[PDB]
Amino acid sequence: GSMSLQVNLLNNTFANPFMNAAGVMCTTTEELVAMTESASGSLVSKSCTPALREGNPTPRYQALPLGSINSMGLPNNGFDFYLAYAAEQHDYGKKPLFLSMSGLSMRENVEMCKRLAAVATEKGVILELNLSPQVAYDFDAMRQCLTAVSEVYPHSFGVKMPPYFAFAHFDAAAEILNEFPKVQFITCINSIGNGLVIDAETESVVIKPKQGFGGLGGRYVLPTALANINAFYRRCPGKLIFGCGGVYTGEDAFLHVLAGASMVQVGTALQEEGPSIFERLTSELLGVMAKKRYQTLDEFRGKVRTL
Amino acid sequence: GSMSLQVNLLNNTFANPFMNAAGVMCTTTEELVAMTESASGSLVSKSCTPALREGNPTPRYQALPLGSINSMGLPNNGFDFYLAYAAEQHDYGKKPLFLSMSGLSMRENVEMCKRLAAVATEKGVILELNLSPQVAYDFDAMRQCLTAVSEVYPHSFGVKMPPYFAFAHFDAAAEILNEFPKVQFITCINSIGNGLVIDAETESVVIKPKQGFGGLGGRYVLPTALANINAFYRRCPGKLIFGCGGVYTGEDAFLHVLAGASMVQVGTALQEEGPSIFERLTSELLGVMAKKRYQTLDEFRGKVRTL
Ligand SMILES: Cc1cc2nc3c(=O)[nH]c(=O)nc-3n(C[C@H](O)[C@H](O)[C@H](O)COP(=O)(O)O)c2cc1C
Ligand SMILES: Cc1cc2nc3c(=O)[nH]c(=O)nc-3n(C[C@H](O)[C@H](O)[C@H](O)COP(=O)(O)O)c2cc1C
Repeated sequence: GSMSLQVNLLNNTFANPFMNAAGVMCTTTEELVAMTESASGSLVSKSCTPALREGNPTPRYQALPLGSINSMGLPNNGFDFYLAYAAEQHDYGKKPLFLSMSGLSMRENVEMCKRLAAVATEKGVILELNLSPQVAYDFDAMRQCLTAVSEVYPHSFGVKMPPYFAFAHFDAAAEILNEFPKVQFITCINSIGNGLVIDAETESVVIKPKQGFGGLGGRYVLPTALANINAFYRRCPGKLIFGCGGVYTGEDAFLHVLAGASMVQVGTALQEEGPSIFERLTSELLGVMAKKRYQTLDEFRGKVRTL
Repeated sequence: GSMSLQVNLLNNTFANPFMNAAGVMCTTTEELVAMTESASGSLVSKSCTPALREGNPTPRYQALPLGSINSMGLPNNGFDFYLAYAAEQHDYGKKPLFLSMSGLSMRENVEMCKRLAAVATEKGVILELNLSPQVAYDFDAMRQCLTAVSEVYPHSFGVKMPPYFAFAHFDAAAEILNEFPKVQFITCINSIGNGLVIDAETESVVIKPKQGFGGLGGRYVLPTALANINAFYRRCPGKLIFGCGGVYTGEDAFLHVLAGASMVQVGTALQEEGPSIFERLTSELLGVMAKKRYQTLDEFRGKVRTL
C-alpha cells in the first residue's frame, strides 16, 4: 500500500529523515549545493568557528574496513561563510537547513549565536550546537555552555553529543539537558573518541595528528550510537533525538528509528559514497518498511522491544 | 629463525603472552583446568565477589558478527572457591595464575585481599584487581580504592581498566596509577560499556538485563583497546600493560604488542572457539613474526611508529 518517509518536527516538514553528519561533505559551497540537490531530507553545514580554520596536518582521515578514524581539527570556512550561506544562498524551498557551530570557547559560541539569531528568525536555519576533557565529558563545562547559549540565543536549537558508556552518565547528561527547554533535539552520537588504528603492514598509525589517536565512525560505532539514541530517547521524553553513527543501509537507519531517532545522519558511509547515497538509503528504508508492513516512521519510532 | 614468544614479568616466565580474559571460560573448576591444560601462556580466574553470585537473568550474552554484547552480572563461585583453586589445586608447574577480584565495595576488596595475601606469598598467584558510573570513571574513588588495597596487600598486583576516550582522562588515570608502585601491570581494556544491539528481524534487543544495554567486546573494540594500551604504555613507563580487546588472530595480537602489550588476553574469540584457540594464536603470531623478521616480542613491543 502507501508508504512515507516524511518527518514533521521543529515547525518543518522533511521528505525523509536522512541528512549528512556535521563535518562530512558540507564544508564548501559546492558541497552544500550538492547536499541540497541530493535526495536527503535535510543537511547540516560543517561545524564552524568564528574565523576560517586550516585544521590538522594530513593524513587526518583514513577509511577502514569497519568504518573510519579521523582527527580533522575543525577545518572550516568560518562562521561568516556558513551564516551567509544560510542567509542568502540556501534554497529553503528544497529542504530545511541546520547550521553546526563549534566555538573554541564559551565566548566564541556566545558571539556567533548573537549574530545567528536574526538569520534563524528570518530564514529559519536551525542551530546544531556541537558539545562533543571535551565539553560534554565535563558536566560543569556542559551546563555552562548551554546556559550561555540559552541566555543569548532566543530560539530553539539542538545539541550534538559525544557517546557515553555508563547509565550514571546518561542520567547526569539528561538531567542537564532537561533543564533547558530551548534544547529541542539531541544528536547522538559524535565519534567514539580517541581510538588508535595500527596498520600491521607498516607497523604504524594511519593518521598524523595526536600520535595516531582519532575519532572512530562507521560500523565500529553502531551499537554505541543506538545505546545513546535510546538512552536519551527514554530520559528526555520532551525532546527529539537525531541519530548519528554507523548508518550504511536502510536497515541500519531502521535500527536508529526503532531506538528513537527522528532524523538520521550519515557520516562515514557518505564520505565513501558521495551524496548519491541518499537515493539508495531512501529506497532501502522504504524496502525494509514494505517487507515489515510499516507505512510511516511514527509507527515504529522508539518501539524497540525489551526482553 | 630461532623465535620465542617468551615473556618474563613479575618474577615469572611465561611461554607465550596469551591468556583468557577474566570472565571468559574460567568460572568453574572444569574451565580453569582446561585453561591450564591449554596452550595459553597463562590464565585468570573469573572476577570474584566475597560470596557466590548467580548473576543476571538470561539471555545475558550474545555473539555477534562483529563481536559480542553481554550483561553477565558477575556470576561467580565466590572468593573462597578461587582462593582454594589458587592455594591447593592449580599446577603452577604448568603456567602462572592470575586471580581476578571484583568486590562490590572497597571494604569487600580489602577483606578479600587480607586473605589473598598469604596465598600470593606462598603459592605465587597474582592479583588482577577489577576496577571496571563504576569505579574507574571516578578518579578520587579510584585513588581511595588503591590506597585501601595497598595498605593491606603486601604484594605486586595489576588493575583491570575500563576504556577511556579522552587524553585528559588518560592523564588523570595514569597519574593516579603512578602513585602506586605496587600496581605493576595495567590491563586495558574491559568492555566498551553499555552498547545496545537491536536485531532488525525481531525488532528487539538481544539480552535481557538493563533493557538490552551491555558491554561490547570483539572486533568492535580493537582500536579502543589499542588506544588505551598505548595511552597507558606511554604514561606509565614504570609498569607493564596487558592488552585485552578484539584479539581473534596472531596479527591482532601483533598489534596489541606493537601498542605496548606484554600479555595479551582473549575474550570473545575464546568464548566462540574454546581453549584450542591458543594453539592457533601462538602459531599465527610466530608466523607473523617470521614474516616480519622478529625473533622476540620485546624487539617490537611498544614500537608502533607515529607520523
Ligand atoms: C571527516 C569527519 C569530519 C567530521 N566533522 C564533524 C564536525 O565538524 N562536527 C561534528 O559535530 N561532528 C563531526 N564528525 C562526526 C560525525 O558528524 C559523526 O558524529 C560520526 O562520524 C559518526 O557517524 P558515522 O558513523 O556515520 O561516521 C566528523 C566525522 C568525520 C569522519
Ligand atoms: C561473557 C563475558 C564475561 C566477562 N567477565 C568479565 C569479568 O568477570 N571480569 C572482567 O574484568 N572482565 C570481564 N569481561 C570483559 C573481558 O575481560 C574483556 O575485557 C572484554 O570482553 C574485551 O575483550 P574481547 O574483545 O577479547 O572480548 C567479560 C566479557 C565477556 C564477553
